[PDB]
Amino acid sequence: SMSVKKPKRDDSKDLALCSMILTEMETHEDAWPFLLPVNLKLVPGYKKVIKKPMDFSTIREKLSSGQYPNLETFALDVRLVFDNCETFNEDDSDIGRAGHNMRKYFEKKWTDTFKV
Ligand SMILES: CC(=O)c1cc(-c2ccccn2)c2cc(N3CCOCC3)ccn12
Repeated sequence: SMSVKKPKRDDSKDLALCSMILTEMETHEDAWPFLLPVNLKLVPGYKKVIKKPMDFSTIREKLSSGQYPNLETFALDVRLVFDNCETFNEDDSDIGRAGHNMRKYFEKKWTDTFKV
């Protein structure tokens, strides 16, 4: 509360650590469905069904331009890429499998870096 804080966490490396994490996502073999915005002209249903499209290049533009105020906001956009993927793709498809694989990959790094 007012004049009563928890001990200050060093948050000065978070930008760099999120960039590193995102670079590891971008270069994974199964990232290809997520690297660019889905082409809303070319994919029927996407625009109406997916209320908040998201992708790695958009995440990278946001991060590099100071648009995440904190860690939580960066991890919300990352998860949204996979939440979207699940909403739109069957689990038993190449892209649905990529999505599951990339979330797992993300969450491990996310825990190793900021939890453990
Ligand atoms: C993320 C997602 O749902 C997605 C990502 C792709 C994609 C990204 C890069 C290159 C090729 N495909 C894609 C492609 C889709 N289609 C391919 C063309 O036929 C219509 C469906 C449907 C959904 N998607």
